[PDB]
Amino acid sequence: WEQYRDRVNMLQQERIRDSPLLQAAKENDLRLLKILLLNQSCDFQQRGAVGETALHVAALYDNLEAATLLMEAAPELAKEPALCEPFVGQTALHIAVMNQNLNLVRALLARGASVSARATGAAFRRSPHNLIYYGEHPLSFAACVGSEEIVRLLIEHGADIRAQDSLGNTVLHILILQPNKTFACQMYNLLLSYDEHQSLELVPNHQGLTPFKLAGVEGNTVMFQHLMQKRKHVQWTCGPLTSTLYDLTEIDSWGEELSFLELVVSSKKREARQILEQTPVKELVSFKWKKYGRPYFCVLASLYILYMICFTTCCIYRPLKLRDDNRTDPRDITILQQKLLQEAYVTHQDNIRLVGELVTVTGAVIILLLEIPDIFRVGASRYFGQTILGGPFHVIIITYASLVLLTMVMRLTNMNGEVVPLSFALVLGWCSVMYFARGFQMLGPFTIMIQKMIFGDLMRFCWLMAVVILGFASAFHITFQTEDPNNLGEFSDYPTALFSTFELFLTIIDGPANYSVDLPFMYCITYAAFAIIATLLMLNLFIAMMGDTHWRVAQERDELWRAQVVATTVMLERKMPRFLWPRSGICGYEYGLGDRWFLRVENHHD
Amino acid sequence: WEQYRDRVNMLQQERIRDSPLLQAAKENDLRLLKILLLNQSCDFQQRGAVGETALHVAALYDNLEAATLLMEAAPELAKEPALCEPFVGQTALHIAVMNQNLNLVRALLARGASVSARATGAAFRRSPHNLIYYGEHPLSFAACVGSEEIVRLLIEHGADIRAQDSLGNTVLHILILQPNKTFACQMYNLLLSYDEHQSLELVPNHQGLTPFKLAGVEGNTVMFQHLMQKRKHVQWTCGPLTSTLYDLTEIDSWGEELSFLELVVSSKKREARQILEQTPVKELVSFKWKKYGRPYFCVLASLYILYMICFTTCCIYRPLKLRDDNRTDPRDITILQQKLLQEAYVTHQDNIRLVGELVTVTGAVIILLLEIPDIFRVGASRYFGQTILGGPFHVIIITYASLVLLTMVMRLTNMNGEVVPLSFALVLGWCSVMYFARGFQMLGPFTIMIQKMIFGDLMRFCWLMAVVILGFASAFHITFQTEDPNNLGEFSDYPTALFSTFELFLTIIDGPANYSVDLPFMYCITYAAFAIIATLLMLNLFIAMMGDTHWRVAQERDELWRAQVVATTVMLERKMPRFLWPRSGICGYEYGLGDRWFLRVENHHD
Repeated sequence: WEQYRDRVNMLQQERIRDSPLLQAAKENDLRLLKILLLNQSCDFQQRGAVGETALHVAALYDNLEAATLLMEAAPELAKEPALCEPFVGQTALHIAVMNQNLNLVRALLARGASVSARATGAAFRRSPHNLIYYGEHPLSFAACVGSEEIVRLLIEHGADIRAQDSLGNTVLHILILQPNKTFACQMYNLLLSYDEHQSLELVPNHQGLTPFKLAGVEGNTVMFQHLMQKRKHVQWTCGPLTSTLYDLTEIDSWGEELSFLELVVSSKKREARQILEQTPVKELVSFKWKKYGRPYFCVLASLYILYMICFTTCCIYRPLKLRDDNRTDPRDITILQQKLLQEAYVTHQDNIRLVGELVTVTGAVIILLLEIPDIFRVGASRYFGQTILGGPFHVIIITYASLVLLTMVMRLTNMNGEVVPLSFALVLGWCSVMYFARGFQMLGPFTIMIQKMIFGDLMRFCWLMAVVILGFASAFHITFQTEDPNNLGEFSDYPTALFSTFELFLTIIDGPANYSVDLPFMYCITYAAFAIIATLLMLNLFIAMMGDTHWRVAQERDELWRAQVVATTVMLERKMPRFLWPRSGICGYEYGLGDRWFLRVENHHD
Repeated sequence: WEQYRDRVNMLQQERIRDSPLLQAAKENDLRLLKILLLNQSCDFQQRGAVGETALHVAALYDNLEAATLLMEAAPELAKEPALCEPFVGQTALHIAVMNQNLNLVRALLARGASVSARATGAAFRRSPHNLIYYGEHPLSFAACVGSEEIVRLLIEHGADIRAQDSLGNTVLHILILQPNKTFACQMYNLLLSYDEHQSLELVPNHQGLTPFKLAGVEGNTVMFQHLMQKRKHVQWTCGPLTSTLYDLTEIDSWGEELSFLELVVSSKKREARQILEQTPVKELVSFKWKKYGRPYFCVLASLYILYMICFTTCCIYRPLKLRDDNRTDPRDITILQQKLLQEAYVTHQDNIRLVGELVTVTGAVIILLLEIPDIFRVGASRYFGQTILGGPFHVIIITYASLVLLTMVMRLTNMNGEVVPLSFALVLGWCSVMYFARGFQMLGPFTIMIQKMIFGDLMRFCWLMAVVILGFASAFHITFQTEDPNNLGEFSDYPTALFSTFELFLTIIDGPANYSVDLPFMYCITYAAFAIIATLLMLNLFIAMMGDTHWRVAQERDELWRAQVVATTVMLERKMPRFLWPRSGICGYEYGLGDRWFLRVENHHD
């Protein structure tokens, strides 16, 4: 791993030391270099640790004067990479580019060094083990570092721009994957000035990504809005206002399957949501939402509520049966029992329950007939993790459907215990209405920070509560096991004492007391310590920790709410049949423009 | 709508393209223009999409050199607006003003273009569909944009300043309705220098608004205090202090009905409250309040409290009657009943109740005899929405009066159920005392932010509570319907279980337990989840959301409290007879000034 990378770099620094020819290279001891060049029997194709030549050493330590004499030593040395593992294709041209010495690059080009040298090393790959990704070809090394004349010399001496590598990246691909510099935009415009016609913009990678969609999914918006200015068009300027229009053929990608906008919203980096505030893209989603999205979304929520109330009233009128067995037992309350199947359907009230049950059991299966093909499309963790896409809301409803399917099988076998799996689905179905709270302005931003705060702090409080409840519960169970439970019904055995301490921790039950009789001695001294450590420190610090997290993450939840309505917007028009979805934008075919779609916008300024 | 405005602007840009004469106009292809002007059979009164001429195109695209030759083409083209819908009166003078080209305006005036061209288009109106309102006449277009020599040329060649339009606005009206510029004040002083005598300041609009009241209701206080400096008068300066006085005839408007101050406080924009902190207006309302308003307001509140306690003690001694019917029913408590009318008045204690009831029923009608004429004066939403004017306080008291009138009709018919409408009026009458809490310093600012916070967050919490209570209440009702309600009186049927879960959500009732008998199994596991999701997450996040809203809106509620005492001040002296309201200010008729009223103020500075 990293340690293996350490050991080889330690190993190289003694191969550079033992050879005096190689040592005088890095030390610029050109007198001894003249002495060894006066010698003939000295080998010149010597190697260090990793396939080395002296030219790599001279390029690393920037002693060009020795590198001059190394050409008349052997001119063939400039046409050779290394041979060992991490630097398997690296030539001295790459080091000369990365050290910015125009004269030495000119001298290497004078010896006819191969411009198209392909260097695919271990360090030359996008990796968290690595720190720097500069592409693969020396054009990429020239463009990333910000030189301008060296790439002119390369284009002068070949250097085909349409050059692919591992992962199928281009020069314009790797220019996007950089920290922000003005030099990146300048070199982008410079290379676009040289290459002209197909176009370079159409080629994807091995992942199938155009550079426009690459810049979209990464989110260098400075490059993005500069790139779109080649496609804008002003209309007319008069007074302080200005009419203009944009092309949206590249933005929509209607005929394709992988749309641009869905690819943007299905990202992993945090900065990808920031690109949505650009002006030609914000107006499209706003015009789409405020015309079609809100009415199409407000309607079916009422249908879902109408489904849930019918499910609830089906769950109410459950067939019961009087208990035939005599109970005859203290600490026992059994008065009813479950009716069998063959007695369950006689009345007209029974006949109502058939169509009550049938609507629920047919609403169960359409949940699985809606998103199970969406499971195999995107990744599994790429379907559950995204809070923007509504992560846990999709996983709770499929469990609701699984439970309501399981109880129908349970009814057919006359299996007892019907109530127990039914109650989980009953409590989760009304929690499932929370998904529809997104499309409301006053309610939407509120219901996501609670989801944040559960996985932020509820476990933190929960582990600490569970470790502190146990010894107190054990102590209260020990200190009453010589007593009558008829007078103190709490703390009778261990498991109900555990629940009693849990209820008393949350200040729900009152403190137990029987003033007619006597109490044990140390109960009074062990209870007050639990009281002052539980009610005064735990919940109050929980409130105090909640208050700061609400205050500091108040800004991100504001922008994050409008960041997820567009996911619902692109989701709804993806699954509904598009005769209810006419095309947004202007069809310019009625004006002789031809097969392109546009959006008009004006802007007052100054 | 907006899309209709899109389609016409798209349509115009092909009519400009198809005509080569019109295309060479916008492209300044003056060689082909010389070719077509050498032609005679080519039409010169050609039209584009919307009543167009080539001069509009030349003025839009600022190619004056073609517009020179267009005059010798046809000089009559400079005297023609368009004919279609949105630009129905627009002439090239307006575009020439809005593009600021003095030579082209001079050339159009050389052809005798009509200065008083009236352009009333669709876009030329105050509308949220529009973005820019620049008045109607070319004087307004000159004044809004900030030119100075062009309006001198217009006044040189006519351009009557007293010019009305749609909505009856003047130049000084539309200068107020602008974003803040020093140029607005400069052009205001410039036009005031030209026009001098009646005066221009006296004319209203069709709404009946002087420009002074317009600037008051809008609140460009930079223009306001600059405008009042023409009416101030310094008295004497000696040392670091300075005596002066102001005229208040325009501010008071005593003889009129629509007063300036009430028109200011009955606004809709948020910035209109800011004008109250100006120095000649703050001293007037402070001198008025601290002398007359507070004593006149503190007195009748005690009378209202004395009314309410008499109403309460009338509600206590209600005529009862022993129940004649034998109850004989478990789960039933009926021991008293209602006395009839003919038995209700025999005693002297009954005789006290007549004059107890009569004061209440005559205090009922004077509420309707106080503000029902104020309903038809201002708008209905303009009477209920303003929290400054006390919105819901007026609507609760009229319901109180309606209920106390309805119960008197109910008593005359011996109708049962008298207590039920009585209790609503009983609980609302003591809530109605909250209106009088405005005039106290330590109490006033506190009682308005609660009104803010109800409609801010109580509904947000209420929807979320109502959606989460239902499934838990249904689950607790299902899990006990095989049991004895004699041992657990909660959760017997559905509707009392719904209320029991509501009380247990607010931690009012303790958790139910009967240690002598056994519990169902899954009750213990379903209760703790509701406990940790209800008592630990809902109310605590409600507190945390309350704490930030109290902190961030703490500043606006401070200034807003003194913003509403002046509404009470102008309200009280509007309805009381003015022999208890002598005139504020100084009557300068005793000093030979003559029929004007003044206020003295001094100012220490430096």
